[PDB]
Amino acid sequence: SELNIYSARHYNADFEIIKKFEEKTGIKVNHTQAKASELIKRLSLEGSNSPADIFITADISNLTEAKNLGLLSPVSSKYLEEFIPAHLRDKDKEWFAITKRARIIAYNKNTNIDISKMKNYEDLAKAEFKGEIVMRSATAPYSKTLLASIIANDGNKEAKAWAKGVLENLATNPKGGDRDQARQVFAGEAKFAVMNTYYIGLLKNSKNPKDVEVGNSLGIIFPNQDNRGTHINISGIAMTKSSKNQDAAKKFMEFMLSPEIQKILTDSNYEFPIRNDVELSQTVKDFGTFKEDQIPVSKIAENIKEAVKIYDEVGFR
Ligand SMILES: [Fe+3]
Repeated sequence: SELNIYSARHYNADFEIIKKFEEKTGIKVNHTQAKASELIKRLSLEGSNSPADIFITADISNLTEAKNLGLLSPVSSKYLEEFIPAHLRDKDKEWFAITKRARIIAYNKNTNIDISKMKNYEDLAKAEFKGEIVMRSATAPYSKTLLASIIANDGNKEAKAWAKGVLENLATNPKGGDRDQARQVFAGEAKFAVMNTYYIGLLKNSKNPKDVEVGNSLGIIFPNQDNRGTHINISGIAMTKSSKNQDAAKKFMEFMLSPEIQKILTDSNYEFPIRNDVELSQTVKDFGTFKEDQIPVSKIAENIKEAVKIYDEVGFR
């Protein structure tokens, strides 16, 4: 009858998906969108009394934070286990990926720009790029999880040095999110933006012609192709321990991995599907092929607390 979703996703495509669920099942969805940090705090304070049934994020670490705050409940679904690879879901069955996305370095391909020395995440922190980089706030999930991945791969001293150098190199204080950083590259205010791949698709296919202009100017560097490969993060989903509509919650989680919905996620939101039998949308194919970091996303997320402290220490936020 009702299903209460707390979502840190921030996409128009989700509205269509939810309508399709309502149409299919007759269940009314109450959709609450806010920042992940706000939702996790809210879930903690509301506790067992929360009306929430579902927590959706655009980030692995937010799911693990929620798990480790005792806020989620395990789901044993043959459907989810068949179609989500084990490396993309919790061993303890409390969180499950619905998409993949890659955090890349974007440049203005309508300029002559030498990208030969901007090859790895490490390079963003190099003195030669002072004043040439833009990135959103350190408090953003994408930023926290990227730094956590650097800790996991290269250690906490490289992480701190990276964070410090990135801060020093920013063309501007962080101003809005990925699409705003992309506009700064379009406008020539910075040479390189740290951003997720799907935003390039959203922009290029936008019904707002100004978004199309921005998206059309972007080239992609997939970082670290000569070594470990590019940072992958997930959007994902969990049932809350507070859930009183558990059947609906499980139905919704399975619906997010259904063929039609995985196709919408790539066709309409330009993300990578989790299912291995869903063709990429043509825009996403145009991003190109690339090497992905093989690290389990769960292992990245083990470093989230320290990532927060490092960004705080070097002077973000
Ligand atoms: Fe996003």
